[PDB]
Amino acid sequence: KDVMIFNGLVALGTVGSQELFSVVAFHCPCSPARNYLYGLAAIGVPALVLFIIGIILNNHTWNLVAECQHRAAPTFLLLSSILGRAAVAPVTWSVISLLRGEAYVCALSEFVDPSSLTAREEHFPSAHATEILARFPCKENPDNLSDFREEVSRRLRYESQLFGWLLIGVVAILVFLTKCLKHYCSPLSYRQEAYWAQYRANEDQLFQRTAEVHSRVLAANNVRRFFGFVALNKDDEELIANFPVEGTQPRPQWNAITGVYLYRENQGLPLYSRLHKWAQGL
Amino acid sequence: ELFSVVAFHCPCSPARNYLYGLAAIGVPALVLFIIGIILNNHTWNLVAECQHRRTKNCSAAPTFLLLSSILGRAAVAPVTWSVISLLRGEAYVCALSEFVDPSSLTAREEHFPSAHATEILARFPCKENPDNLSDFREEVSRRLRYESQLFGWLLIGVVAILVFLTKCLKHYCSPLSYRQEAYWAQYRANEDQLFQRTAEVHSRVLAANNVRRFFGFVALNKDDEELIANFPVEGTQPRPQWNAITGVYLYRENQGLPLYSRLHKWAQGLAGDNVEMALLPSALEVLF
Amino acid sequence: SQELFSVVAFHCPCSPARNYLYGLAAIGVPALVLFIIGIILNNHTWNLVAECQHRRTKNCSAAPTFLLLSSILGRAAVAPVTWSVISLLRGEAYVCALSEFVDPSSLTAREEHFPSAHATEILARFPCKENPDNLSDFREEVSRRLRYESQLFGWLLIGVVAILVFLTKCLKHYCSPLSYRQEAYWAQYRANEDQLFQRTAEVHSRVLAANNVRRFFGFVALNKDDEELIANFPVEGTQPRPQWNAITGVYLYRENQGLPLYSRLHKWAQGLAGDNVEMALLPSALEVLF
Amino acid sequence: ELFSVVAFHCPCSPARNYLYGLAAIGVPALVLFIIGIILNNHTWNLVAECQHRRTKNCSAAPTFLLLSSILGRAAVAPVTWSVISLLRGEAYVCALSEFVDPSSLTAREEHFPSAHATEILARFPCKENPDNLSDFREEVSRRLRYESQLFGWLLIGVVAILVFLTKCLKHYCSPLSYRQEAYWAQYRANEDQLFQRTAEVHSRVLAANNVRRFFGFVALNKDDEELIANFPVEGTQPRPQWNAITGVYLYRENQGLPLYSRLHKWAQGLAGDNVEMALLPSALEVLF
Amino acid sequence: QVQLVESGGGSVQAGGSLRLSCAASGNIRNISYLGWFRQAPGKEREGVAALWTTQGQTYYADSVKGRFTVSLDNAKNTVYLQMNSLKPEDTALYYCAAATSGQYNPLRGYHYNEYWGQGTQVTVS
Ligand SMILES: CCCCCCCCCCCC(=O)OC[C@H](COP(=O)(O)OCC[N+](C)(C)C)OC(=O)CCCCCCCCCCC
Ligand SMILES: CCCCCCCCCCCC(=O)OC[C@H](COP(=O)(O)OCC[N+](C)(C)C)OC(=O)CCCCCCCCCCC
Ligand SMILES: CCCCCCCCCCCC(=O)OC[C@H](COP(=O)(O)OCC[N+](C)(C)C)OC(=O)CCCCCCCCCCC
Repeated sequence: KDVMIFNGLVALGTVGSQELFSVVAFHCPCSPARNYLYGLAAIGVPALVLFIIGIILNNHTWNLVAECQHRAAPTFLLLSSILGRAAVAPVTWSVISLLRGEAYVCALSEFVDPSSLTAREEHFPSAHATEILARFPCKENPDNLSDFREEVSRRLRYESQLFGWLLIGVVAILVFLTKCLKHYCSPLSYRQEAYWAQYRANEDQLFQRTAEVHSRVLAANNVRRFFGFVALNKDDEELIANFPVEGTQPRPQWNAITGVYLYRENQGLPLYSRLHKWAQGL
Repeated sequence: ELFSVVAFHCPCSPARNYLYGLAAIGVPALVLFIIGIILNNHTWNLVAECQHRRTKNCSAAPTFLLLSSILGRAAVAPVTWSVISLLRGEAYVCALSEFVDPSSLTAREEHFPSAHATEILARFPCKENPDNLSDFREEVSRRLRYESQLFGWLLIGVVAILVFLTKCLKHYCSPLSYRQEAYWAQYRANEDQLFQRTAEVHSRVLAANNVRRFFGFVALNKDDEELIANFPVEGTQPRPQWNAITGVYLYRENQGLPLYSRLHKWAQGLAGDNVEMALLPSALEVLF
Repeated sequence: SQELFSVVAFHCPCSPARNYLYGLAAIGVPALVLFIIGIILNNHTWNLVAECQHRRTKNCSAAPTFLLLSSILGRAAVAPVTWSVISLLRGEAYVCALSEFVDPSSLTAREEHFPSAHATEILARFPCKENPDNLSDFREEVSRRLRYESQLFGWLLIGVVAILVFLTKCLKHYCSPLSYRQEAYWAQYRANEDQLFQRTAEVHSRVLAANNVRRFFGFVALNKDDEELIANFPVEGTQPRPQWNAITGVYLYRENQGLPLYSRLHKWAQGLAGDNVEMALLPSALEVLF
Repeated sequence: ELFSVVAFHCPCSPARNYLYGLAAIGVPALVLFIIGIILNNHTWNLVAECQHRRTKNCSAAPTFLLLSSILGRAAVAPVTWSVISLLRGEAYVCALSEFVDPSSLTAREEHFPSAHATEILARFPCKENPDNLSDFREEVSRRLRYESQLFGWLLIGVVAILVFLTKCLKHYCSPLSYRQEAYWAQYRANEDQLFQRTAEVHSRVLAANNVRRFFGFVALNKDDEELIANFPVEGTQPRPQWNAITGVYLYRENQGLPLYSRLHKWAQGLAGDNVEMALLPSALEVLF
Repeated sequence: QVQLVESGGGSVQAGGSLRLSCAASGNIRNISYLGWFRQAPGKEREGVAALWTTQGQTYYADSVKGRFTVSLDNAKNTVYLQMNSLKPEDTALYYCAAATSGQYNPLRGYHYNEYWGQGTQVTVS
């Protein structure tokens, strides 16, 4: 549906940015206590920015803030909806980075155990043990150590991709569990819930279209009042001709159609939104 | 693209590669198994059936066939992934490389070192093998890749028989002829397409009236004005009315005439004091 | 699909007593799958099962049943045969499977330079080229002897099938009591009935589904052509289960009053196919009162 | 790549490559011969004629001409294939390679070995020959390719004479005139074209009537509605009416006017107690 | 297997007394249901009364309690009723039916046996 169109573009775009980021801007600072922080900041920091960004562009969060400022089940839906639309961006960035393996080996190369390697006896100085290991990802080490470097550069690569798949498995289970909890703990059937979601999308599509039209007509009327004439095209001149000016809505009425919805019904007939509650109420 | 990121990379380390093979194959098989459950609407009305009863009223027999259909329609995606991952051979030669016995190896004289048997064997998938052992690298690879593809064809054969045995048993044990079930299937698809499509139109017409009540007018396109004119809404459907068409249904017959869905069961009138989640208290309590 | 074709590519395991198990699996499994698909998609096997469903008493004897399986298996076996032929003509599946059974003493095109210590092991590895260069001539001598037998069986299998089809179609016309022209008209009727019946089933379900959706919301959103269907083709009810059960099953040319009947639906429409209540939604009306 | 599958591959082995050449050429000719008989409709009415009589009543005089037409018409495809396979020359150099006499070889001094003459000769078509005998190889190849093309061209010469002699005797011995047999041919090709067309229409209208009896209506296309309105059916033709138009017909005349087919002969009324293959027993037995 | 014989139809004014006899012939050994139903043109069919042989309790409709009473002849294996205070609402086709206390397997649904008998009864006024 429309959800897959938005999620698909976001999922693809993050992978493209991650691939672009890795080829143009990623260089391991091969040295102890530096690349570990650099590798950690190459996964969590980009994910955290996307998580905050995903929240800000969502319309429902600011509605939640306004309701809380004016102040269970209604909060369950939004948190299952905003995260389902905002936590996509960090998760895809997180998994591709782990599956790629560049960032993890950039981070844990410092903590590699020199004595845990195989195919030869342990060959590492007592003092420069971490210094030699930390320089493995940069591939600047002498070719004499390439026998040992390949084992480390592939062991940590295995650990990176293993964590990448386990994160996907954890996320896939959570999405399944969220779906079950949303339907099982909901007070209304899923057939009505699908109808409820369709009504909300349709109301906002018409509300946005009408508000823009009403503003233009109201602005046009003020131009007529101020100047005595209006220079409008055929469509704009029609809009006022078909849409009489209702006036200014009272301040409580705008406050009556804002906030969160608890799905309260009035004597059998359901009301699916605050605007529907206000329209049916009066 | 994604294939570059999700490309299989065998970690040539003993007792470590098959764990990666399990994760690189068993996780996509799990995800495709989860997606099949989520997309299948038959798993949600089963939940809705358990939601309203709250007492485990239904027996195992109605649930066993219902639960089987959900898994069967969703297990296809893991199988068509498990088969491909087995016919490729990469995920199995990597997993079973270290378990190859050097004693049974052939196609070369017995030059296999015994100092590190498992370590050397586990390094075959990555071509990190001495050239004196290169005759065994192709010998071990062909033996394991054969078993990978042999298991793939047996998995296809077993699946292609379970599908045959399932369909044969479904028809034989069904109380209806295969033609009536064909008509029944053509009804449910037609009902779902029509029911969802009016639910979208009904919402838009209802939303327009709410918008009209607010701004005094609605901005409709050419086709939307037809929807409002052609289809005028008079109210909204009660929650128990919605709850009468959600759940599972097993061909209940009324007066010799078949019923094909809960909506059809409700339309015939065979489905339809205490007030819950009301906006406002009892009308007497509203006064007080 | 370049990637998906390499999946089903034939990779011969050059190992003894091992390359024919793979050859059997890589060829016998796709042949089995194509056999199953032919059975599933054939409607003549589901009314045979449906015949065994309502009769439940072995009413059909060997005479009608054996003439139904022969039609089901004859139509199904077309796909496995045309795959078992292509595999034989390619020659890859047979040289791989039989490379270990070539007699080393029977080899030719060179003097007896063939080793005798590990003879089965070297022979089995011929299809993968993994052979010493001193036996390159022996490799191609085997590679042509076995590919010849693979294609020799490939052409004999085509020849044998082309005779069975001739014998079957010749005996089918000779033994049938009907003329070949009436069986051609009968085949045209069964094609037209099975097409119109499906076409009306879709319409009669959509119109029935439209009524139920209308009963819920009060209106139905219908396309330009769908709105015509509602007015042109109104429905009033659903056909009873025994009425559906009277048109599903096998049928072998029963004739009434000197006039042929060409299908169970045709036999039912003439009225020649038409107390205890089964699988009812609610108990008897007398029990409803209590 | 069907052509690449059926591409000729000569097994260069004595006493073995002519078995393949026989099979790789004789089986495709056999298949084309069988297909030619099956598709021809003059053999099924011949079977039908031998079906209703059950006693070999018809003499060999009319039977021989019908069989000659079936075999002669069907044998075109094997001949036009057995000619192509001979003009190419690949199938014949492979088959006759071992039978070349080394003593008769020329274009080189008599250096041809006599140790294994057949074994060396049989490998000539596969180019696997020593460079010291390549003079003989290209000499043998041109000798055996010539015999293939010589046989291929003489086969066309024989066929082009048999076709000429068959047609001349078909006109000299037939009692009709060539301008009437042309009219007769233009009729049989028009009766069959119309009869097969009306059979599809009559079946569809009959099939529509039965479906209407089931659902109460028939979903018909724009053009199928014309068939029901223009062409109403009232019943099915009896089995003896279908038997009266199937068989072999040889130009009988009635009262001086010719009859061109047994459907035409039946239409004039010149073709048309015991009940067979009945659904239900006699009406007297039904009562009890 | 079970045939029901019914008689007693007639045309009587308001307040008339009528008695309807439902004679059951066949295998009534497994019958657990005995009662009467009425239907008139332009509306569906309703049940005036019903009796259980096995449990023994009896049903009457809202317009039947104190107005019509149904009796069972156990020895004769027949159903008798009494019609009192005839009304124009009573002009309907009366039928007597039977059932076998159908079981319920959750996979298929309710299955039982049902029988009917055709009768008429119309009050002129
Ligand atoms: C892109 C895909 C390409 C094609 C590949 C697969 C083609 C399958 C086509 C038919 C699918 C289908 O619908 O299967 C139908 C049945 C469902 O059985 P049921 O529960 O009785 O459902 C009742 C019938 N219904 C569906 C009409 C309601 O399936 C099965 O019995 C199982 C499917 C096989 C996969 C899982 C096998 C077990 C796991 C492995 C054990 C070793
Ligand atoms: C993808 C296809 C490419 C073309 C290649 C195949 C040609 C297809 C058209 C001709 C075939 C056809 O029409 O088969 C149909 C007939 C079926 O006859 P029946 O058994 O009486 O069935 C009833 C008659 N009906 C169907 C007309 C109602 O089959 C045969 O008699 C033989 C089928 C050949 C496979 C089995 C051969 C024996 C097994 C191998 C033994 C060594
Ligand atoms: C792709 C195709 C290429 C196109 C050109 C092919 C040629 C077409 C015209 C010729 C066919 C034709 O006319 O066949 C007709 C006659 C059949 O004789 P009849 O019984 O009198 O039939 C009467 C004519 N009918 C059928 C119209 C009613 O055939 C022959 O007697 C000779 C057929 C030639 C091949 C067989 C020769 C013997 C076998 C070989 C021995 C070494």
